[PDB]
Amino acid sequence: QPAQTIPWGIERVKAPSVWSITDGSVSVIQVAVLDTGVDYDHPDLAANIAWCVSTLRGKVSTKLRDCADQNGHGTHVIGTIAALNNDIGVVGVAPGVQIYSVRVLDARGSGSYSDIAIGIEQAILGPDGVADKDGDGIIAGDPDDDAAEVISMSLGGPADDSYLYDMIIQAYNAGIVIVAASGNEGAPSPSYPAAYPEVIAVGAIDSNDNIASFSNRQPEVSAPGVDILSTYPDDSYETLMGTAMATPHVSGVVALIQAAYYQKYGKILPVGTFDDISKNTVRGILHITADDLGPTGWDADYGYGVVRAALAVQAALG
Amino acid sequence: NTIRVIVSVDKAKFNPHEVLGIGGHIVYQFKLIPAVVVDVPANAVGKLKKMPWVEKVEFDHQAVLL
Ligand SMILES: [Ca+2]
Ligand SMILES: [Ca+2]
Ligand SMILES: [Ca+2]
Ligand SMILES: [Ca+2]
Ligand SMILES: [Ca+2]
Ligand SMILES: [Ca+2]
Ligand SMILES: [Ca+2]
Ligand SMILES: [Zn+2]
Repeated sequence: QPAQTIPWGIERVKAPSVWSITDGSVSVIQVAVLDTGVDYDHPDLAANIAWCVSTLRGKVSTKLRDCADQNGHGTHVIGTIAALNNDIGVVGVAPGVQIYSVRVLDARGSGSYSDIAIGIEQAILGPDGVADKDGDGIIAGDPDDDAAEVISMSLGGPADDSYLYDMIIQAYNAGIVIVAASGNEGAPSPSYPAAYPEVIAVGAIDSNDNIASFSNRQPEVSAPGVDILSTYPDDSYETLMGTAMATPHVSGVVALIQAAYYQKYGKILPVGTFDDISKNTVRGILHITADDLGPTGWDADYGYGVVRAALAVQAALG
Repeated sequence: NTIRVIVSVDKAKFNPHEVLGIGGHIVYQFKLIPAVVVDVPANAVGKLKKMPWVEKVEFDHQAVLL
């Protein structure tokens, strides 16, 4: 195992200075990562893997075997959010956050919309299988429930299907922040589900603060997505690019925001909207604390700009 | 021969035992939205479409890692 390094992306989104306040280890907070599965015993990840489930072929399985990563993408994404802060490997944006690994993509890195939709339902239901156990309407942020607070989707397709959107809406109404990759075709707008209003579309920047040429345009925010070093199977590390790599940076930020807010107030922030520029919503905070690159204001390349954990947490607690 | 589709249903007219009648079977019943994933013969799409408890039938699309 190599000595721990802090990847440039984690530095860029200003995560390290937040860890004194929180590293995301607030017990009510989980981040659900709907991806190719996870190297569940990776030494730099294991302690944060709270649930390992699969929805492939429409069958919900917790067999560690069916939930393990046979591609690597999932493992990499998860490491960007939640790699442990220790003596080895790398470190995530939120190095103590609990992860739900929801395997909705197969070894090829492809997935059925149906499997993804089932995946979103599992993120809401949690291990107990019930969305709202005590029937109070509170799901995300209710300590009596085991719903995720963030749903992270480093994947996308061109179809807009009503059932998948209906599930997205269910997540949003459960108070869950949904984050998704904008896509890698250099297209004028994001793929689905990133293009839904209830989801945060994420574009990718490189280490020179330029937008990646492949990054789908008109995202909400942007984050590091070129030359991104993270965990990879088996118990190893690898460097990859994509809007799939940018997305977990954002999810990590959101995890920090909700953890820090819950630590201080015993509640989480509302999700908010694309237009929000206030301090009273996660997305509002994301937008007003982002590093505004390119032309002043929101723009087609960077969205509102590059997410900044340190500033977003300050805004949340102030 | 078989295809997987996702059917949005009218819960007032749906019972999962209705699927067998058109040659299909249920893969997954959603708990949070009124929909079911079903496997059906490919030439049975039109027939499904015309069923009273069917509000929409959608093919199962593909997403890819980014
Ligand atoms: Ca939770
Ligand atoms: Ca391993
Ligand atoms: Ca580490
Ligand atoms: Ca639950
Ligand atoms: Ca509740
Ligand atoms: Ca409650
Ligand atoms: Ca700008
Ligand atoms: Zn079947």
